[PDB]
Amino acid sequence: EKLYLGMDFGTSGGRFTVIDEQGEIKAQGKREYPPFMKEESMGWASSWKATLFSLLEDIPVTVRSLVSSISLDGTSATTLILNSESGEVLCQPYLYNQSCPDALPEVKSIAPANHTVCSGTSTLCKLVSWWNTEVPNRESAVLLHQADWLLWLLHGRLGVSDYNNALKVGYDPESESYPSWLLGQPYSQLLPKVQAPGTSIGNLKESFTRQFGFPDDCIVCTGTTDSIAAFLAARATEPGKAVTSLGSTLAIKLLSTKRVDDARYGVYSHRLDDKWLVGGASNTGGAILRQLFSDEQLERLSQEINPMVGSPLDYYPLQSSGERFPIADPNLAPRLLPRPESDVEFLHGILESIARIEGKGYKLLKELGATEAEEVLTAGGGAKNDKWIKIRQRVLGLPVKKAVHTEASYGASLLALKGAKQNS
Ligand SMILES: Nc1ncnc2c1ncn2[C@@H]1O[C@H](COP(=O)(O)OP(=O)(O)O)[C@@H](O)[C@H]1O
Repeated sequence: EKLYLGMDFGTSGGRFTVIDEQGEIKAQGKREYPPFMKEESMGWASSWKATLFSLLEDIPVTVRSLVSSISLDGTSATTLILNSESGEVLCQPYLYNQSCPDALPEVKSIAPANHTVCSGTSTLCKLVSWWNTEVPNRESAVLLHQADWLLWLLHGRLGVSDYNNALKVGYDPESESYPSWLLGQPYSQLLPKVQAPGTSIGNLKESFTRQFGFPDDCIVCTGTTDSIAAFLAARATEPGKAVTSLGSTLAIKLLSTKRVDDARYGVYSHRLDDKWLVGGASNTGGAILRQLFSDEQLERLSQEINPMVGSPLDYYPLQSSGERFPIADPNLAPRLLPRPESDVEFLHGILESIARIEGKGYKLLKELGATEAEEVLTAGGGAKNDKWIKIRQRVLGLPVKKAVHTEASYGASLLALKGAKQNS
């Protein structure tokens, strides 16, 4: 009977998924963000709010009437500043990939060496940059991440975030606190309270129950970031489970009982339930595949590969030099020689070599302290290549399969379900 709504506010549009408690999808949809008015000080946020209302309307009314819990994900370090009394968004949002290099020396002066906040795109750099513009009445402002802000439109209790969204402002999910080096600064007064992802905040506002026909007891739960929501969609929750994304770049995520952070390799941990999600990403993968072969060619050529035979070719497939993970070398050369005359042999070498890099990545995470990988689920454009699944199973020496779901909005709907179950 009861259903669970997840939404995903990504880089270009919004998506939703509604599930039952067994994870069966009852409704799903997508919308591109609409334009915003040039003069609108909310900027993109006005578009995001429009998309929230459009997505809600797109849910069939019979489905809305059963939705018991709502959660949503947004993009990492997309930062809004609001007045606490009026709710007015005080400036155009600082987007996930926007940088505030002006603030970075100040952040490096207060934060531990190589802390994740010490990057110009971090939420903290954005906060410090905004603070230092000396807006009148800045002491009455509050910071919200994109997901927090969209959820606050639904529940009307200002100022709450989650362990994942808050990592890039300096929140420590291991101690479940903001550290003293951050609390010692006056802009810390803008920081939101922080709860676990997928926990209840409060009931859905009456305006939404009245307008859209949600039940009066529908709750709204904290969310997460889009990258983590997409991982959650794989429904893997035990230490040693991993997801490889075979996308334009090769990104791996490993669930661990042990926290792992290493700036040499750009390795970072997020908290998930009572465990740690450990991630790293390589510049190999789909972008170099696409430079060499169309999608149609990859499918056709892969048909000719015998995935149980190893390629003798040692490649490091890259479009240009440089790697951070699993090799920390900004000058690391692409290696695609020798190139055999057979495109099938060439492709086999590339796919096998990317599997070696994937394996090397999981080995590194383990040597840095993570729970050793036991099973690898696969997402991204490369997941549909069953020959490559088999190549990877052989090279990794671990069971490999397709993740059953990979949409962030599906992962957000699992957080809605988590929060409902905890709330009952
Ligand atoms: N059969 C295939 N085998 C391996 N890779 C593939 C295959 N088909 C498409 N791709 C690769 O998938 C990449 C796109 O992956 P995707 O996860 O959809 O993209 P993005 O990272 O941009 O979100 C492309 O670079 C493409 O080369």
